[PDB]
Amino acid sequence: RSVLKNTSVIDKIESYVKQYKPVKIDASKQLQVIESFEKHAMTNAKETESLVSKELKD
Amino acid sequence: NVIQDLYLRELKDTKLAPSTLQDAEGNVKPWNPPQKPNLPELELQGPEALKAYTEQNVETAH
Repeated sequence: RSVLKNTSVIDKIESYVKQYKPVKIDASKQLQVIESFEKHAMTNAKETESLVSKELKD
Repeated sequence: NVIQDLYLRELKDTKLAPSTLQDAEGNVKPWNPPQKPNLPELELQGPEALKAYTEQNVETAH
């Protein structure tokens, strides 16, 4: 800003940056899809685990 | 002598020059704000995809 001699447009873009200081807000979207996926995955994981464990002792 | 004459003449007779900020604007890039702060799209909701996937690939282990 001290480089520019036309400064009153550096004050403008400073205020534009500080205005638009939120440049995009938070994204958490893995909280609906992750749980659904986890239920089916857990079910299948446990089923396989139990089946083969049973077979091991068999 | 002549140094003084020129020095005097120049300094005194010119000390304003043109300077319009508006003309400057034409020659520089304009500040405009970012676009599309778009939140991510949510996809593959439900175990619908998973049930489909378990079934879909016949080879689940071979």
